Amino acid sequence: GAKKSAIGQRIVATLPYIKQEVPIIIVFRALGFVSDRDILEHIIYDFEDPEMMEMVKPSLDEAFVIQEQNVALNFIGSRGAKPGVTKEKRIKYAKEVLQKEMLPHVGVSDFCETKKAYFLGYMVHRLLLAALGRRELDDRDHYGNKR
Amino acid sequence: RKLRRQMDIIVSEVSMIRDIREREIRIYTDAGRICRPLLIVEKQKLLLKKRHIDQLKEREYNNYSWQDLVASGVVEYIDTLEEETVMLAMTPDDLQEKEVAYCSTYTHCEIHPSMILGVCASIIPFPDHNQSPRNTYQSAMGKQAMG
Amino acid sequence: EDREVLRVIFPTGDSKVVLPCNLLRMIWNAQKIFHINPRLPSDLHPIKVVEGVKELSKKLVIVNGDDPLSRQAQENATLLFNIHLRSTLCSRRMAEEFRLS
Amino acid sequence: HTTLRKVTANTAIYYDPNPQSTVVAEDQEWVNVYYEMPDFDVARISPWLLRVELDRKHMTDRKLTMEQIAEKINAGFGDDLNCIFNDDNAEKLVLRIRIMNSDENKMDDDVFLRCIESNMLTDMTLQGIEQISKVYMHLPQTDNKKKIIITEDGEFKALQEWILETDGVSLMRVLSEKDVDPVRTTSNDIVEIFTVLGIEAVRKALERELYHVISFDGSYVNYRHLALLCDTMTCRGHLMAIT
Amino acid sequence: PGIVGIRFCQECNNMLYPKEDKENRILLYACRNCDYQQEADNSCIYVNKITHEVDELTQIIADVSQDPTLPRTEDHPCQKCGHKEAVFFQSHSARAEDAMRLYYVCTAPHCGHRWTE
Amino acid sequence: AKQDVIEVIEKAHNNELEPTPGNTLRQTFENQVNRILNDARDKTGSSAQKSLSEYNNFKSMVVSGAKGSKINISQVIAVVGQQNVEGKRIPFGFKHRTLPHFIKDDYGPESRGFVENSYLAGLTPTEFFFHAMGGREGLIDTAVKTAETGYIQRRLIKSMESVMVKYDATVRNSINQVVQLRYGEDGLAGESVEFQNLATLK
Amino acid sequence: DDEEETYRLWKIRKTIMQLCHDRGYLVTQDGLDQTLEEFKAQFGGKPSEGRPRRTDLTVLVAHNDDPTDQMFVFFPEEPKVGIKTIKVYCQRMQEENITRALIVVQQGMTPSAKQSLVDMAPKYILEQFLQQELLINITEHELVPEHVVMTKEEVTELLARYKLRENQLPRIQAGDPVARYFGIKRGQVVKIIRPSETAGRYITYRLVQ
Ligand SMILES: [Zn+2]
Ligand SMILES: [Zn+2]
Repeated sequence: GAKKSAIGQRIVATLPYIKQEVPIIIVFRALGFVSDRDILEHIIYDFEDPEMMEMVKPSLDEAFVIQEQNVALNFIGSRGAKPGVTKEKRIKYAKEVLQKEMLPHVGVSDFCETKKAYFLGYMVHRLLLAALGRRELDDRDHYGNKR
Repeated sequence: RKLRRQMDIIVSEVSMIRDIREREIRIYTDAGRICRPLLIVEKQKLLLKKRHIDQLKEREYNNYSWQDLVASGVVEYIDTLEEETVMLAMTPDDLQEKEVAYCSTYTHCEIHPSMILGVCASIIPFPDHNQSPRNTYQSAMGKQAMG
Repeated sequence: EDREVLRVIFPTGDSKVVLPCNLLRMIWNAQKIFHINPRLPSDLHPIKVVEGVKELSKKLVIVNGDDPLSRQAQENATLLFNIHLRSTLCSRRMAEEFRLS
Repeated sequence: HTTLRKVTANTAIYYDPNPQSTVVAEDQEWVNVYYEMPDFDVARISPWLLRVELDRKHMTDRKLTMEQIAEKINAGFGDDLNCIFNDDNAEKLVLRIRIMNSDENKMDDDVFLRCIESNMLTDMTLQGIEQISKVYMHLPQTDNKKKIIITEDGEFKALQEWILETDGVSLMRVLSEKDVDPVRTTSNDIVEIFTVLGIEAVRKALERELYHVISFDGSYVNYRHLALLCDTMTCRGHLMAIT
Repeated sequence: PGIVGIRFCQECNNMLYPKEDKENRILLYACRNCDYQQEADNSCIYVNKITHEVDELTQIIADVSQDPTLPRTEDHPCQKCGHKEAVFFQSHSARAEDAMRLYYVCTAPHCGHRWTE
Repeated sequence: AKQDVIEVIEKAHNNELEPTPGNTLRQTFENQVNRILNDARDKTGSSAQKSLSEYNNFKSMVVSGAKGSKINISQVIAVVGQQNVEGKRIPFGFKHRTLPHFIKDDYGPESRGFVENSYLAGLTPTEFFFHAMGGREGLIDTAVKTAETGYIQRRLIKSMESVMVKYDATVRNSINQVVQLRYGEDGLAGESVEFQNLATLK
Repeated sequence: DDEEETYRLWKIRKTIMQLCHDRGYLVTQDGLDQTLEEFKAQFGGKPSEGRPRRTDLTVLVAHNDDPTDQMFVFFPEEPKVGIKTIKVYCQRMQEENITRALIVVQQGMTPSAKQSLVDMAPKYILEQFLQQELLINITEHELVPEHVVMTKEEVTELLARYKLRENQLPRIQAGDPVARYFGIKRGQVVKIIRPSETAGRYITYRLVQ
């Protein structure tokens, strides 16, 4: 297509208790990082490597239209299990999603929005290494992955 | 590693993994991991000396047993995904100088190679002399034997 | 004419075919039952080898009919067998190799 | 099938205000050579430059000519695109590209110019036939693939000749091309034999495939039983799956 | 040519975007959320390496010299300090094209020199 | 053999190995090592089959085809040879090494699964494990293929079940529609035919 | 280039002259075998800016039994054809009194034209051939057995011998590349003569439905 060809590869997260996919940079702004320098500071630990930089760039242009935290939570809450009648019912709903059902092993309570920021940026960081090919795809049967 | 071999702060069950190329370090206290004991090798010598074996030989009425062997740092439990960072020696034979050095770094020695076999495959005499499906069939027919 | 048909039906010249009766065995069986001496000259007339296969090939009937559509459809069904059966029973091979009485 | 990405070393988009600027060191030589007598620039020259590199290895491997690529790019996209290239003398083989001159006479430019690249690298189709991934060349040692001719003595003489074997199939265009043998060319895929050569060719090409999987092991199943299965399938007039 | 890289605005710290000055014909970068503009020094924008001949000596970490599981030879001495131990390994990289080339990492503390033969 | 594999391995470290056309350098290396090791186990097999006396009982069961094949004698006396998983030499389950004992990036014959011991002298510990990995692929196939070959056997029957040779000798399915004018095109039952040479051809 | 497009116009013309010969239309032996240079002499090399314009390539061949029947092979110059273009051709067939004719399309027919061909069954029949489907004669492939279209006299005598109804034969659908080649219409029966490795020859009959 005309858009698919120009953009390149876009990254998306599929969250628990959300009907369909959500773009990634929307998920970082939902966690309280407004600027793209802070968002890309959690995902890419060294800015002198442009190869990663070019990988993320098309995922900023898809999230370019929502620049604000409370706009972003509303972007998520629209897709929840049921759409909230009132807006602030959705923002209250999406924030309860990021607090509890989002990566609960990091933390469940309040200021964990920072603790969830690095590690969630680390999923997005390690998904790049397998896209660039600097690491091996994990093995489904490797018996160290089993409990 | 030194605190686990003295069992001070860290139970022998906790596994710890230094992955160099990706720069991570991982410490898993989680339940369900599967780990088997190995002898430890410092420099080219086993940490199992003769004085340890003389005390175990007399184990009756010494109140001296496996736990007192593990607590001396001679044996170590190593689960799977920590076997990726280890060099094992089949027997103490591989530790001696062969004049052509395959590896000089062996960090753990296995107790005996034939402990890789389960309970029903441990009854077969000379299992290494048989075609491989024939140790699998005996595993099936060893459970059906009248006794 | 049959050697030109075979090279059309069998390119790559694979000569191994599957046919109803074994000719080389039965020619070989009729040497032993009748005690034929191959060192000796044969008594078998070279015409009665020819007139006997022609009269044989009419008595092998896959398709029964008098129609020009039935005739043409037998000559095709027995084609590769009559070709084989005229190779081994040839009037020369009977005089030289087999020496049938 | 050779896409332009097969022969491409690297790609960069540059911003040139005027061609004689040549922010690159080397291009300035032959850039001026073409602009000593510049043609079809009458409208204006778009500033946004697309400069691609072509590995001489893959270029000489497929016997590709810079003039040949220049034609296919200019022909594929038309006059909306201008293309300029080196002589083989250049140790670094370069192909310059710019937006339409008369376009100066939405989509922006740098965006629209990157949209051209990601369309070219995949879609150019310099050579060959799309859907043909690879083609292997070897001399067959099996008497089935060996051309076997009746000599003047009537003997069978098995000849060794080079045969090609493709990964992926489009049968109708492969047959049509020159020097390719119309008669003996065949594919293993049935449906593309059905749509091209008919239902009779499927009746035969199916019993040639079934006889290959059955007799590959060395096993032997009679020809009568192969021919009935291929008769039951194709006797309705079209391919009848067993489903 | 260069593999280029990002630039960030100095006010809202967003991604600057390249754009063309039509009057002066000078490449600019402009954040889209403010009026901040900056002149392009590099003059290259989007660069893509398809042949992607990649230098692994940049990715290799000097800490690799501490792994027991890697082989080492005293055949190849260190190029810098002339140390005999060198711990060598292959690409260890997916999408490496075809490379069995060994990369060498010098042992002994803090040298970390990394060469290829 | 294991010395000719070390040269092929050393040639590839220095890049001196040139790829065969149509083959990745990994594909040309995995071929040259299989060309050597197969000749090894093909030579030691035929060197073991020359040594068997006329009174040998293996040779008695093999020569008459009663049971066993010439390749079972090779593995008993001589060498068991390469062990394969999914048609490829043993893969890397750990990171860049096959078992904890081997060093990362060992492509040598021992690390990748070649067993140089015969069932009689007995397999060494690791060769026992790789030999177990190559045998699991045999057990799995036998469990999987039977359920596919039985679902195909049922489909071929239900589609053809009613086709029959009518008294016209025309083969006709259940509707009277004509599958063939004569059965098998020659009209002959398949049990009484034999192989023959034409002898006019060629 | 124009050497390829001159070579393509050499196959298409040659392969069609084999259709007309195999359907039983009178075709001179010289027109069947043309060396490219002899073809390049008659129709003159490069089509583009050249004497062959893709028109005047038209072929008029008369049937063997009836000199009146004939047929046309039309080459449209357009990449795609449309009802306004065919209506030009049909107006020409009306002009010269024939019925049957062929159309060789470069790329494809507009979906509105395909039905327009069917729109006239009795008066005029027209057949769509893609420019590729004629680039090779599929009759000469090894997989395709010799096909022979059968007269009505022979189909009656056939179905009486085996005592068959028409619908008990195998079928070959009218959309089959070897049905188009021989210009076969629903209800005709074709005779497949193919060599076999058991019988040595075998004759299959396909109905066309
Ligand atoms: Zn800004
Ligand atoms: Zn050093």
